[PDB]
Amino acid sequence: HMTYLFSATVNLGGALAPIPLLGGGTRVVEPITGGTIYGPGFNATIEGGLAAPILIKENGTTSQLPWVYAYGHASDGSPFYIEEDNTRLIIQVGGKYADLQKMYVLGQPSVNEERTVATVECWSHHH
Ligand SMILES: C/C=C(C)/C=C/C=C(\C)c1cc(O)cc(=O)o1
Repeated sequence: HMTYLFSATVNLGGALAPIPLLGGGTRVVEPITGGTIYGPGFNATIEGGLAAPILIKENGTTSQLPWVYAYGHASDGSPFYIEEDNTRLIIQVGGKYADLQKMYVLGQPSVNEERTVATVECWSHHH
C-alpha cells in the first residue's frame, strides 16, 4: 500500500524578498545550492534548482503552495530532475532508479526556522 523511498536534505541559499502578487499573495524565491537524497529507493546528489512557494491567505489562514524544481545526479551517475507541486513529487531519472517515473510519489517537506535547510520524506502510494 505505501513504501518509503527516500529522504532529502536540501541546502537553501539567500532567498529573495517576497514578491507581491495581484490579489494579495506573495511569491518567495529560494535558490537551492545543494543537498543529498538518501534511502532504499533513491540516492542522489542535488546540484541546483529553486523553490518558489506561493503564500496566499484564504479565510484568515495562510496556505503555502509549494513549487520546487531541482536537479542533480543519482548515485549511478544518471542526471535527474524533480518537480514538486502532502505534495506530489515527479522524479525523472534513467539508469538504476528509472522505475521512479512509474510511481506516484508524495513528500512531506519541512524547513528549519532560519530557512537554510529543507528536509522531506518521500514515499510511493500504490494508489
Ligand atoms: C526531492 C525533494 C526536494 C528536493 C524538495 C525540496 C523542497 C523545498 C526546497 C521546499 C521549500 C519550501 O519553502 C517549501 C517546500 O515545500 O519545499
